Amino acid sequence: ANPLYQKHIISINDLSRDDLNLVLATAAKLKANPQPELLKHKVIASCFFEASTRTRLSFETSMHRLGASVVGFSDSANTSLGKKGETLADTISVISTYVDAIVMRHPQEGAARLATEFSGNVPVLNAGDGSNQHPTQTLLDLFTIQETQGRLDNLHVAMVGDLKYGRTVHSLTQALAKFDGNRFYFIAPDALAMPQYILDMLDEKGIAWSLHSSIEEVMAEVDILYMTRVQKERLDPSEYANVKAQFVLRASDLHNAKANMKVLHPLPRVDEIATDVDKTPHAWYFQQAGNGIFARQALLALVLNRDLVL
Amino acid sequence: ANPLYQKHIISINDLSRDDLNLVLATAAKLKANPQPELLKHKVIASCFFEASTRTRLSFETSMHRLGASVVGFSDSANTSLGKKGETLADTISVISTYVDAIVMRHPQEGAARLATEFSGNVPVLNAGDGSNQHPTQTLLDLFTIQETQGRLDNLHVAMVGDLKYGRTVHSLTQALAKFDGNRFYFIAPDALAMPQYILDMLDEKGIAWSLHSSIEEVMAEVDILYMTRVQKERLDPSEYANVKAQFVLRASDLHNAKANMKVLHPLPRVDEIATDVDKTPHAWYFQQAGNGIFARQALLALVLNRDLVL
Amino acid sequence: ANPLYQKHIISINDLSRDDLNLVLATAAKLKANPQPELLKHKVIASCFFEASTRTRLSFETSMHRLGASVVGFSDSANTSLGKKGETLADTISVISTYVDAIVMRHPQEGAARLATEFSGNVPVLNAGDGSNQHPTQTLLDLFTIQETQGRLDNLHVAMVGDLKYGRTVHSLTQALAKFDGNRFYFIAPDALAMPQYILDMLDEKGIAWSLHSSIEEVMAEVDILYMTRVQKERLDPSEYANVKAQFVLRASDLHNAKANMKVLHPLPRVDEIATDVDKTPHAWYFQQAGNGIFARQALLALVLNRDLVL
Amino acid sequence: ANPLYQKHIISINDLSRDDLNLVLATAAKLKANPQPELLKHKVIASCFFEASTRTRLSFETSMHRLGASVVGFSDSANTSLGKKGETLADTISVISTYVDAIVMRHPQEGAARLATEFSGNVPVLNAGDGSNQHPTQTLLDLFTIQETQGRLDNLHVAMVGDLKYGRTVHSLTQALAKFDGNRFYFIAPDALAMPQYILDMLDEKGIAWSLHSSIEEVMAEVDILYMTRVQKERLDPSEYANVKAQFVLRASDLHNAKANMKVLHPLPRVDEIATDVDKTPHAWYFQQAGNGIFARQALLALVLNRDLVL
Amino acid sequence: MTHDNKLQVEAIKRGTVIDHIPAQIGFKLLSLFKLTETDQRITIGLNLPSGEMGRKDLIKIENTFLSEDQVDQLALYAPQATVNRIDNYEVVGKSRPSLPERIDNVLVCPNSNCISHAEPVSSSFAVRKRANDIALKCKYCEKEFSHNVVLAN
Amino acid sequence: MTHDNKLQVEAIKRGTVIDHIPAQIGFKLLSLFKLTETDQRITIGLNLPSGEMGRKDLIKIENTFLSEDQVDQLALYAPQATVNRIDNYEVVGKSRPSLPERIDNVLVCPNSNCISHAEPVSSSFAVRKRANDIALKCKYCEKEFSHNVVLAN
Ligand SMILES: NC(=O)N[C@@H](CC(=O)O)C(=O)O
Ligand SMILES: NC(=O)N[C@@H](CC(=O)O)C(=O)O
Ligand SMILES: NC(=O)N[C@@H](CC(=O)O)C(=O)O
Ligand SMILES: NC(=O)N[C@@H](CC(=O)O)C(=O)O
Ligand SMILES: [Zn+2]
Ligand SMILES: [Zn+2]
Repeated sequence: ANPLYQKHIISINDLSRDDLNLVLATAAKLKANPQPELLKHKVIASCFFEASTRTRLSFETSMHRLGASVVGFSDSANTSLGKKGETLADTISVISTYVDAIVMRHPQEGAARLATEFSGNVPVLNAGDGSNQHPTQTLLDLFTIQETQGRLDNLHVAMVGDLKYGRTVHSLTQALAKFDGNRFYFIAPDALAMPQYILDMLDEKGIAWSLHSSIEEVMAEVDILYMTRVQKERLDPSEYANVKAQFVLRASDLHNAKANMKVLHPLPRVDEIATDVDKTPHAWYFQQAGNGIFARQALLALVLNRDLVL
Repeated sequence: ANPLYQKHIISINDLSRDDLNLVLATAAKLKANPQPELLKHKVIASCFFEASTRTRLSFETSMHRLGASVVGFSDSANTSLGKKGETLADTISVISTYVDAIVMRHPQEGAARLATEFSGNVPVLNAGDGSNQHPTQTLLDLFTIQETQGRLDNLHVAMVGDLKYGRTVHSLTQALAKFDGNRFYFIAPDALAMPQYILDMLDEKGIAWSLHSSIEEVMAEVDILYMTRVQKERLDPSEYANVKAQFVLRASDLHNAKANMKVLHPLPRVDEIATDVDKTPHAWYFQQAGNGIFARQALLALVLNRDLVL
Repeated sequence: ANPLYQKHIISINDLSRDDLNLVLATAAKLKANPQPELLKHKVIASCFFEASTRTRLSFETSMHRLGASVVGFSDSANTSLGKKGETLADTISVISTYVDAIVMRHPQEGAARLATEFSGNVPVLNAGDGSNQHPTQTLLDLFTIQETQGRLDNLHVAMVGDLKYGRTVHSLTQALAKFDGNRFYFIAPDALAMPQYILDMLDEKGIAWSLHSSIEEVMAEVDILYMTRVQKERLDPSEYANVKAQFVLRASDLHNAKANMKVLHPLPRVDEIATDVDKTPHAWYFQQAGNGIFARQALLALVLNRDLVL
Repeated sequence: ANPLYQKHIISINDLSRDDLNLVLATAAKLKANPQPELLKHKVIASCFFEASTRTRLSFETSMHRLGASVVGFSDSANTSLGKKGETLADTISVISTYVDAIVMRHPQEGAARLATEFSGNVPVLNAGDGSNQHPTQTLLDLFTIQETQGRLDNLHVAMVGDLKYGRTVHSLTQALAKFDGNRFYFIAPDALAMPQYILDMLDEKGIAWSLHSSIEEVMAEVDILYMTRVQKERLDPSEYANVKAQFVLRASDLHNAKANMKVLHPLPRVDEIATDVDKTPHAWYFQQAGNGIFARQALLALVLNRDLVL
Repeated sequence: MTHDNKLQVEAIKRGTVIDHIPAQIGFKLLSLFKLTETDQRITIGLNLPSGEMGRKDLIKIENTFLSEDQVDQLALYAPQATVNRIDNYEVVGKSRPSLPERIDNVLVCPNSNCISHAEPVSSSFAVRKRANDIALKCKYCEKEFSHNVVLAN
Repeated sequence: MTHDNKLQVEAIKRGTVIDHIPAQIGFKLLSLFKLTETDQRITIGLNLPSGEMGRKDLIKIENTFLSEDQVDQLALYAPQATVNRIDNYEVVGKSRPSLPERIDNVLVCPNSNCISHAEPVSSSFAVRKRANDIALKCKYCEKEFSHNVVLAN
């Protein structure tokens, strides 16, 4: 029985470097040699209390790819669970008597953790609770960096945009911090700087990091260019546009980038990466999303199948 | 060919004691020995003109569990059928040329029956028409009572709450009345008492029944405690709360219950069963819902598969 | 200063027989001799937190008939007050510094009473808290009966329909019980009978009352035929129609009515009074509504004007 | 003709100290001696493209207090203007041929200014363009401070809360900086500090100001405690609550306040000022709102009436 | 009138004393009536036997007296309670609780649609005694309930 | 080992004693920790002077003992509290509260969007000490706060 068998995957922080390595390895193998019937007679619930098409299609595709069966919903007043009286607990207490696993996304922090206390031997995978721990998101990012860079240590990582409210970046920073010798470059407007608790963490481990006003300063030495999503709401329409300066990427900016450097972006993109970047060799956000399939396939495999080989 | 092969399952009242026994037996067997490919190359339509997540996930899970394929919708202005012009008949006349079976829920009474006249050799299973006959609901209740009590005759059954507008209870009372020696205890506020036509039916068969103001009176001799859902709408907010007295269950009330007594509840629960009841041995509503899978699997098996063995 | 000067008008039960007489007298006088400039330089707030067009038009029309100025709203996505957090208290604490009087309708019981504790010398008139105390509504009914019957004592009153949830009849019965020798006839289906507390109140006063299954029984000796509104929600569509029998009025039923008998109905009518009744001399529901103007004009005059003459 | 006759009132920054004084003087006079027929035969348009009940009621009440007539709307699915294509220009080009004055609130910045180019001799009063220039709002604040403090110079002013997105404070600070010797105390979380451009403006004038973490520091020497509104959206639910510490006012904090100190708050309050403050002598936010009437009445008088006396 | 004391009961001088309190009613009186919210001394005893059978509770608040209305505001919880007043280091008063006509700031209205819930107002009910039941009427919604329903929040 | 009884303090036998409690922390311990929810005797003293300056609170529960984890669950409220155990009609144990690593069922999460609020679960926070502040992390939303924020509900 693999270390992750029948385990709940709720927070990226609950995973040890060994776990990460284990998931990452399984993904490469399933990618190299597909296993269509691995989860043949299994039924998995895709419960999206909160809609998220992209992530939903991704998880569900992963499920079918392993031969698993899927039941679920993309709740948004499209179902009858919303009936405010009924608790999430009671809902999980029911759905967990139906299926072999629960993949769930919810607008509230802690949703998946709580679910864990009401499901019973039925593992729950956290799509994402609003604002906290989107596991499979960081795993696909890590997997994509590892594949393109060939490793996860001694890398120069730049993260641009809204680093204050960007959980995919908080999650990815903490994960990469479980590997040695990485160098971080944080580019963002003061109003959305990387939270001080993240920097404290990097300091505790003696990890090198520095702040920069624009991508131009670092470009020449970055191996990974992680572009973030900047919602106009976190700011004033005038403040946005205004500061939006050079926190957006254009092909021009890539004139002196390193041949291996890859540009990544949680997929909702616009007002961040100019389309003239799509044709360069550095663009890798669509490939990134494409890797969600293997990372999520790997997770389901390890959790629902006792001993998976190559 | 089993007696229910290719038959429409619309009203619980159209089923003979033999039919009930047949469904109940098939369920226990599928539960003991799962049959994943029984409906392998079959495609079943899950048409929920009216949303009902719980029941939908339940039916659909049953389908996949037997290897069947599923297509459908949870209409709630989420589809294009709502276009008021087009009749239900025409919709069934089309969908029935696509699939091997139709599982449907609808807000109007008689929906499934009518569907039967337009589908053609394609069987229709009534999730539920609003306010009339929710077949598989009573079958799972019966199946749950039989499993926990070991029989369906000579039992002391208590039903609490809104017995006036509670169809699951009207349906369950009529079904249990096809078995001998059962004793019924009806606990409910006058404004929501068991309908007089139900009592007339119990009288015709000489079945013992009595009215009681609270659960305390009977508790000591009840084998099944069927808790109903009381919607605040059927009453005034002041009338509700007011009468809501002791029509709610708390662990306290179970001090002198019989060791075998089981508490059941169509699953929408809150304002009826205190969570401190979930930990007692009597709580069985989540197990109840869990049995929906086997009762509904059994129904699909008998209807779509000529001769099912153990 | 008249007894009602600067007084709040929240509950009908807060008004003494003298108060009723005083309001009724004033209404007849304003009706006979209009006073367009009585409230000339006054500004009144028409706050309909809960929409009610008919009642709002009636009240507001009354305000203009007296020369008063009007500001307000019908809150249902029509305003920005709904924004949660802001209490009714604070809303009234503000509005009460703007206007000279507050006429309000709210979906919650006790809203007007609470308003009284935050307004300050600024009087509040309760249009109506949902299902509690619609003062002006009862005053206009009383004014109509007195004008058509010539008195409010020693009358035969029949109330038909939903007497259980019909708040206009609970209030009208209590108002009429403040007058001597009235005889009451309650016609309604058992499931919507007059509440026991109303009957207790009538017994306390030794007032005569009796139950009847249909209007036919009493018709010959009734002076007032108060027709109530029967919402289908309080029952099942089948239960409704079914019992709807003879609880509806048709011109036929009026063959032996007393010449002076008047038919009344809070105005939302349909499924209760057949249009063929509109042409008879007994039909008085539109006249009834017409009297809301004078009853409400009278209440405003007495509250905002120290000493009003004929 | 007074200096403000037939003038548009779009931005607070467009008004000279003489203008402010002139508006303030007029307000006190109208408050002392009401003039109900001042704008008798005038018709004013209250165009609330964006709903704002409190402000609309205030303005409109002002119009009636002066005898003016009112027509308008609160556009949010309440009208047929929203229909896209039709410009604001054309809308104002039409309405301006109907009325004598246009009071408008719009969700877009610069809406009132643009209106001025299409109205024609018909003055436009800017209720408020979303997040830019709420003139009457600042005038009512100034009028409140002057009335409670007796002047607008040499005062100690503390502004607490969301000073970054709080437009009422940006405007009030600039208005007060047109008066001599005022001392400013800015209390707010770093993420919502007073914008640097406001501080630059204060430095230019050599005006004294300082930052503080809590009200406790200054309380003893403040004449005006301006409490701002803190929307949760400008932050994360966790970031909010967290920092919400002491940026809220409770009666306790007022133990050593100066006898004359007044507490103000644009009116949407909750989560900022505990109700236990309402009973103290310092609480003046409802009085503040009360003053909107006179400030807005004054603006209308000066704009629509050539020469107004005492 | 002299100095001599006892342990199985604290008998300090000057203060109001609440004797004979049904089991599990003492702590509620404390909570419900914010009686600990002061600087004056307080001696509390719970599950202490007395004149009658059935363990009881005991409350004593030094240098603080309860009016007539306040004492009555205990009838609904401690109907057989004894409230001896104390000064001169002895009993200088005594009274039992009598069902009031009003009960504010403590009960919660069972009507979920009542305006008193989200608003900044004190609850308030009218009291009427009757066969096997007390009827409480809300000052706000004007709905009436049995005390057995109101006290089951 | 004798029988000499006093007054200004009730020293009955066989029970856990909570001595030295900051003003206005006694009643909270009672509420928060459901200490009156039993049939065992309970002697409570509030605003009673003791060694250290000012005033304090005193709680004694006859025939009932607190574990090591329970005592610690008092560190956040009564950091200078003394918990002497009692049997043999004397002191047979003693211990002082030490900041735990975990605190349940008592604190509320400051985060309004946390799932723990409408759900049937027990609150739970991870503890960490630091300069002029205690950091409490929510088991559910995993958000972190200062105890001064969490104790201001
Ligand atoms: N809701 C999400 O978390 N993601 C959305 C993208 C979006 O925000 O529109 C998706 O489609 O994946
Ligand atoms: N619509 C239903 O019949 N049932 C709903 C529960 C609900 O009413 O919310 C379900 O989720 O199953
Ligand atoms: N909501 C109300 O209280 N009254 C409505 C009538 C209606 O319900 O349609 C009205 O128009 O007066
Ligand atoms: N929208 C506004 O600008 N103001 C609202 C207050 C609110 O936002 O609720 C109001 O009622 O005045
Ligand atoms: Zn109430
Ligand atoms: Zn939390």
